[PDB]
Amino acid sequence: MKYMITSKGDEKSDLLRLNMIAGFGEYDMEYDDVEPEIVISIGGDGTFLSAFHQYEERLDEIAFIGIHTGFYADWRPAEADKLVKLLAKGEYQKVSYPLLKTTVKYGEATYLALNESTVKSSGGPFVVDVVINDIHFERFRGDGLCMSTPSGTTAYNKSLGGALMHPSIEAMQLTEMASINNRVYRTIGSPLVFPKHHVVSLQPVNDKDFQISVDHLSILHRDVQEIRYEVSAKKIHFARFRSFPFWRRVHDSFIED
Amino acid sequence: MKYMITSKGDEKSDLLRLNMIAGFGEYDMEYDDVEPEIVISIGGDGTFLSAFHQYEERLDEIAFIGIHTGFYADWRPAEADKLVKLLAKGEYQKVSYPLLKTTVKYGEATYLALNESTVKSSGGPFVVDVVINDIHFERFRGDGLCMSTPSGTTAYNKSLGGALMHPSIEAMQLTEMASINNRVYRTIGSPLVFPKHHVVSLQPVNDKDFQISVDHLSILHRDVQEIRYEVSAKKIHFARFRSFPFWRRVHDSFIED
Amino acid sequence: MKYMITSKGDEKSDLLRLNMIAGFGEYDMEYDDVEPEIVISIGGDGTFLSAFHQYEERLDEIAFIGIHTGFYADWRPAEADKLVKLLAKGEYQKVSYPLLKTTVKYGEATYLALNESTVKSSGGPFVVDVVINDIHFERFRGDGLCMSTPSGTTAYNKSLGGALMHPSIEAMQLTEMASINNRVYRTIGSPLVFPKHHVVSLQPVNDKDFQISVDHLSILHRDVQEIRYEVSAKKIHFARFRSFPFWRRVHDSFIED
Amino acid sequence: MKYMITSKGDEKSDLLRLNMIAGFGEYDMEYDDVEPEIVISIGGDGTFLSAFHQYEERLDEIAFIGIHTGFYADWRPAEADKLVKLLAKGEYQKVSYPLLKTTVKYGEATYLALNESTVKSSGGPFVVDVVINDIHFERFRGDGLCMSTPSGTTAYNKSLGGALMHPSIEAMQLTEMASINNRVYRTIGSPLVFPKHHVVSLQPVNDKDFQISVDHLSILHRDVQEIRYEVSAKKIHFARFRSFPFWRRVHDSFIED
Ligand SMILES: Nc1ncnc2c1ncn2[C@@H]1O[C@H](CNCCC#Cc2nc3c(N)ncnc3n2[C@@H]2O[C@H](CO)[C@@H](O)[C@H]2O)[C@@H](O)[C@H]1O
Ligand SMILES: Nc1ncnc2c1ncn2[C@@H]1O[C@H](CNCCC#Cc2nc3c(N)ncnc3n2[C@@H]2O[C@H](CO)[C@@H](O)[C@H]2O)[C@@H](O)[C@H]1O
Ligand SMILES: Nc1ncnc2c1ncn2[C@@H]1O[C@H](CNCCC#Cc2nc3c(N)ncnc3n2[C@@H]2O[C@H](CO)[C@@H](O)[C@H]2O)[C@@H](O)[C@H]1O
Ligand SMILES: Nc1ncnc2c1ncn2[C@@H]1O[C@H](CNCCC#Cc2nc3c(N)ncnc3n2[C@@H]2O[C@H](CO)[C@@H](O)[C@H]2O)[C@@H](O)[C@H]1O
Repeated sequence: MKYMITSKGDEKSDLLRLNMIAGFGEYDMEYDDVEPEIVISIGGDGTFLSAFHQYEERLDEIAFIGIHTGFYADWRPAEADKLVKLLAKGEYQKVSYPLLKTTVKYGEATYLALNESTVKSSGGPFVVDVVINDIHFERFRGDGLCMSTPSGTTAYNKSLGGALMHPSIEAMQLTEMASINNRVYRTIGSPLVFPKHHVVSLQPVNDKDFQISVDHLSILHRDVQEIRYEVSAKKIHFARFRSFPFWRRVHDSFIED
Repeated sequence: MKYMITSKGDEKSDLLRLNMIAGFGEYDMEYDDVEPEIVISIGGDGTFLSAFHQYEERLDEIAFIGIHTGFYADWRPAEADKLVKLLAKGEYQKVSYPLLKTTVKYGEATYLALNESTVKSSGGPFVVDVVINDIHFERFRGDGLCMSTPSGTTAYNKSLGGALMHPSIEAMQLTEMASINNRVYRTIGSPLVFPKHHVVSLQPVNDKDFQISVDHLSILHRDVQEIRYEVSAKKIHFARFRSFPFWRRVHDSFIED
Repeated sequence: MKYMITSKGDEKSDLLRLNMIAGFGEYDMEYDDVEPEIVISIGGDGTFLSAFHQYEERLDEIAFIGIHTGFYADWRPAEADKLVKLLAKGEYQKVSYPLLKTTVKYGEATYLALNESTVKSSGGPFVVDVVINDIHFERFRGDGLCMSTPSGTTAYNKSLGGALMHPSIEAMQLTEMASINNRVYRTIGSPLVFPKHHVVSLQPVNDKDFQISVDHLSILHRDVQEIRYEVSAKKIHFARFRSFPFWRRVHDSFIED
Repeated sequence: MKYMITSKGDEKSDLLRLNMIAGFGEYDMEYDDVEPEIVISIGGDGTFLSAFHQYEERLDEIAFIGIHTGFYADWRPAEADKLVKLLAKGEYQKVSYPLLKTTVKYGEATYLALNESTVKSSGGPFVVDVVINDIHFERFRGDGLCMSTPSGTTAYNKSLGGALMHPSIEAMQLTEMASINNRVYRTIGSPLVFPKHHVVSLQPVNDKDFQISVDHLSILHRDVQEIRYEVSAKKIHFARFRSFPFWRRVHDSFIED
């Protein structure tokens, strides 16, 4: 079928990409980086993220495969030829992970996150009111906030004390970054896990400029009126050719491998 | 309909229970603590837990209401007469929360938890292997482990650094109690959120005696071979007469009220 | 004696400053903001920090007093006239708190911190090697690091999970900011408390530009070769007119007041 | 000089102890387990703790050496003969670490801790008032409290989120065990580091029976009126024959070795 391969850019990944394309030339596989049905990422998780955002507008028409040269990449380089044959056969199972939708309104722009989306200030102190489903939950003071996807809970979310979360759970998790808690300032302190259809809105208090990140992209937004977080209706689809449970790759990435 | 009322036992709750029974006598309400269709709890969360476990074998035939004299109790004492009329009218919406199933096998006994279930040792050091869906995830060394329900995430789970979790998410959360992490001993460190159909099994390493708790009940189990945690097929049903969102009562219980 | 008063700049603090100067005019007190022996700060902790850094080169010749209009400010506005008389009498006890010395070398500039000093990157990822007394302790990957004074442990340090620390202990505390811990990346995770004469050196790995903060001042340093942290030989002296223990003001600021 | 050797009891440590005694027989070394001037511990940290408590009443007359068969034990088994010669020469430097004093009053018994001392309840809920230097600081509700020595900060204290602490700092650290924090219950949350001459007193609220631990010893105390924690006037003396900094053995025990 139609496919393309992205590369980390280093010498090891470029030649591995060339060898796979040559192997695909022995099958009925058409290279097409405009409308690929399979997107193969050769590199680290950052390479996989760049591949996801490159084709973030054809998610319901693409299955992703990562090659580790790696949390999202679940294929070793020595298994590259076996992946070529299995991918050429065309018999695989489709696994879908939830995504996070971020909406920024001024006085709007929407983004899509596979890992997480964070909010910080433009230099000054970070103060926002957290509104959950039109209900004011807290006034947050600290460094920032992090809204994570299920697969992203093992990333930035994990470093902030968040809980690890199985991707079969369509939900999002919010965690704090060095929150201020005293006699007057008070936040929940604990990570919050929100289901679908729940909308978390961050509203400015004084400063209206925020440094907002979506995965590896970070932009300084000015004159912000609202940042809306909610579980996206879009999902990322993975092409899986063998059993690799989520808790097993969590074990291999943090326990031992 | 059929109903019963349990009381904290103090003077304030006993007379409040008597006044509600007298008010129910003015309607077509039959008191029956054997097969009640409505179980009213008058007291704290501990009183509500005792009421839940008293009728834990007729959950699919009971709706619970708590009166705060209180996380589960969402009614003030001054609103008691209004609750009598609304309950007498019989028009309310049913809200269901997930529960936790605990299975203990020797060389079996099953329990049901509304808050959480924890495992500790019988005095010696606590060492168990954590097996997730027949896959060995880690070997835990520390004080103990806590498997929490969604509504219980704000209880013992919250004190252990766990994430707060909306009850619409049918799942369970596991957290650590003073885990040992060094060059040789290593655990995930982070809370784990497990969906339905996922089974978490704790298996002994040396000592086989464990102090196991289910909500307020704590028993010393001897010659233990396996402790199995999984989201229960049973659910607790609440009788709700007005909108009281989960994040609002989280706000009222921890932020301000 | 010689003295000066700094103000938060708002209407409440400016007129309070004018009333105290008029009260000092009834005594043998000479106003001198060039060589003051007493520096009175009227405002919040930020106002107190600005006053400290304004006279950070005459610390061994100045005693500080804060008026809360407030962790460092231990005087209420209604007690202003009583403070004028006691300060005019000249009989008070001197209390000294340790300070933090920060040295930045390029390819040097030194700073003095009353609260803490933090290091972040200039946009890219933050990776430094932590060298304790010429011994490589760890390679840190995350958001940043925070080296705090004893009195600053209740500030930014507290939000990062650090321990609260009595100012009689001449030492400094280092805490992590969202550290990365997996199979390959590994840090100590725990706050580190260093005594006097211990030198903690942060050395760059790839990027050499860092956003370094000292209390409220934050500057982007370029071509950095080493950031050295150590307990300063300089100490800040407070003028205390009544018993106000450190744990009592910790209680009043976080427990209840 | 006078000396004795304790053993872990296993086959590896017993024969190693026999070989060292035979090597000591070639020098002017008298074995005496009643009044030894050098106490050699062969085993783990638990073996070292048992050796410390065995001679806890002659600390100012004993230097300790640990052999790892190990945080306190800073000698490898293959270096045993070199230790025999150096110990026989008698030229070594003395390193002293602070200790923790625990006093329990009823309606008194004192203990000495090298690692830490913890308080839990006898089954019921744990509620105590924390009084720092005759000043009520907080009312603690949770699982328990842990008062640690500087060298013990890397032990139980580290698992509870406490800060690591250099032993040159004569002080003690208190940490919480699953503290309850809501709208009504509120604790400091953060670890507390207390200098010398500071007394921390835990006073009962309802239940007066507590399970108190001192290192590996744990006893159920009944009718308790006060538990007093303070830095002990006694210190443990180590016999050091080579440079092994505290942060280096922290690195070797948690980072890599
Ligand atoms: N202070 C901090 N602590 C921790 N992470 C921080 C962080 N600040 C930022 N981030 C992460 O940086 C990413 C920016 N692009 C980096 C590419 C990536 C990635 C990634 N995804 C996952 C995942 N889904 N599950 C588990 N591990 C994952 N990783 C690994 O995290 C490490 C990051 O280099 C590498 O090992 C990665 O393989 C962002 O999306 C934030 O998630
Ligand atoms: N060390 C610790 N820290 C924190 N909790 C611990 C704890 N050790 C034990 N437990 C809890 O004790 C319960 C034993 N019966 C107590 C009755 C109860 C309850 C309860 N349920 C919830 C809930 N679902 N959401 C939010 N708050 C809740 N509460 C409040 O928690 C406080 C407990 O007294 C009271 O305010 C309760 O109202 C157990 O089930 C453990 O959950
Ligand atoms: N993410 C975060 N979380 C927590 N603190 C952060 C933070 N980021 C930055 N900072 C602090 O900001 C200060 C920058 N100038 C603010 C003026 C100040 C102050 C101050 N000193 C102390 C103290 N010594 N003990 C206890 N409370 C203190 N406070 C209070 O902390 C609150 C800060 O507004 C106010 O209540 C202050 O009264 C810096 O020095 C960082 O210490
Ligand atoms: N839940 C928990 N988490 C963590 N520690 C807990 C714990 N509950 C209890 N304890 C510790 O158990 C000790 C009871 N006797 C065990 C013998 C011992 C020891 C010891 N001392 C230190 C030290 N000074 N610095 C760094 N590591 C140390 N170790 C290591 O800690 C591990 C304990 O087996 C072993 O690796 C030991 O080598 C007690 O004193 C509590 O300190």
